[PDB]
Amino acid sequence: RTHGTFPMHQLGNVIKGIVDQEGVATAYTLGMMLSGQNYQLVSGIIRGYLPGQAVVTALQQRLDQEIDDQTRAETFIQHLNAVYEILGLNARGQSIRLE
Amino acid sequence: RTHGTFPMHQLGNVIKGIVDQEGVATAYTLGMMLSGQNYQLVSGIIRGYLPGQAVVTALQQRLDQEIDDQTRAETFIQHLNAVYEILGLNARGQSIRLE
Repeated sequence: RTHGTFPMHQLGNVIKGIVDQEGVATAYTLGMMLSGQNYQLVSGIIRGYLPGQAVVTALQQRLDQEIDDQTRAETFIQHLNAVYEILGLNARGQSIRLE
Repeated sequence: RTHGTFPMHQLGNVIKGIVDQEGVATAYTLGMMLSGQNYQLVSGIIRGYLPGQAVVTALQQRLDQEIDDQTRAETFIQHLNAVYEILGLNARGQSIRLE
């Protein structure tokens, strides 16, 4: 299951378009509102579109902490922004610092 | 012009899917981030997907006040939420009151 109302791809149309335009956390967010609270889908989709291994690591780190099963989702993007805090990304999934 | 990065319809795929799922102001918002700050496009697209004539009226009302040309866009969804304040809608483009 990927979509019912929003004309998503076979997985996450919203996600790609947004990762480039607004960044992963928005692509993530919109994947959440459009596809539903299907954390599995968004995390699977954006994980490949995540800035680098660090952003997914940080996000996974948040998931490792796992507040709950659904609460992962509830705070999934909050955790992605937390990611931005961890590694130094901005809202656009871009790095504001140089490594 | 409707889209370049995000696989939008011939006008606003994001917009329909979202109006049902998250509401016009989000559909509006996402149309703004994905399609660009093309207020013309989002206003034209969502106008048909706006809850009722009242929500579009209120939004148009905001546009009537027009802070600037681009600033309409800048605050377009803020104005849509303002719409929600005008007529009694919630964030989902739904009416929280009965007429």
